[PDB]
Amino acid sequence: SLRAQTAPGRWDGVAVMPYKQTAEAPFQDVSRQLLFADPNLACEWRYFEVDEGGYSTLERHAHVHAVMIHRGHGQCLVGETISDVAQGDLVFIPPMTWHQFRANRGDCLGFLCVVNAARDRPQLPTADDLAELRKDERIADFIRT
Amino acid sequence: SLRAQTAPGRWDGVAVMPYKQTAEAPFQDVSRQLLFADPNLACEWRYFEVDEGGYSTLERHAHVHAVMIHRGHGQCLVGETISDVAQGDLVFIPPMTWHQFRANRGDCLGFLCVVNAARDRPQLPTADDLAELRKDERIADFIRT
Ligand SMILES: [Mn+2]
Ligand SMILES: [Mn+2]
Repeated sequence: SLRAQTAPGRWDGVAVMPYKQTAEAPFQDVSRQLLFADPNLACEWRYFEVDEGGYSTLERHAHVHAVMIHRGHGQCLVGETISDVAQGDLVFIPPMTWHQFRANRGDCLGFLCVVNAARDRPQLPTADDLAELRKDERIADFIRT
Repeated sequence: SLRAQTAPGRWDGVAVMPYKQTAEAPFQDVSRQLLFADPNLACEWRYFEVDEGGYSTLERHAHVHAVMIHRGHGQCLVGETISDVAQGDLVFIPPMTWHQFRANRGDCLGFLCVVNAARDRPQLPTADDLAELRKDERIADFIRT
């Protein structure tokens, strides 16, 4: 099968699903698209798009993420490290490592994400976790809840 | 971890690995790069680059392919269908289905390829396979052995 790209981050036969934005939401202006999932494929391949100014939810989990930036640019926190990310960049997120993506560089930020089909659910930071992370000033300034 | 894109189809800390070209090789002018492989990731994510005029090997196997075009443009054979492919296009190759990619449109063709870490080996065509494929005139003209 062929599903042609029709615009940056858009494809024929792939539906854009925005995440429902509630006042309490730990994320801002994010959508998801399912590019590949099949009973014979052990992983699922998605594309997430963070509107300009937005961010993905700060979280951690046992399952790893293989990410490639697909559209725009921005920044990410992985563990202790805040990186600039641009089109094509490869980010590996190892187990139980805090992470968050921000479209904080004047553009939207879209990335491919490959994860195992069988995986644990995300864990959000407790009050304690946030105090731990805010011991680093750079991280305190960067993170969004 | 971050490995930044440095040019189209190139990344900091990723080695380009050309397939060594024999006289009898069933491919032409192809390289592969390993983007992601990890004990905790059920799939392997590679980038394959076919120089202008080259092709990947005509083959089939039970294991499926999830492909996203990354660079340039070209054509692929999937089963009985020959398609034009360009940057961003999604191709899915189902089980035991003959396939080949050709950089036969004036440019190199680079693509991301996700497959299971544990998978079966590729099967190359026998004379009878080739005979059987070449019954269709359009496939006979397209394939490269
Ligand atoms: Mn996550
Ligand atoms: Mn194959």
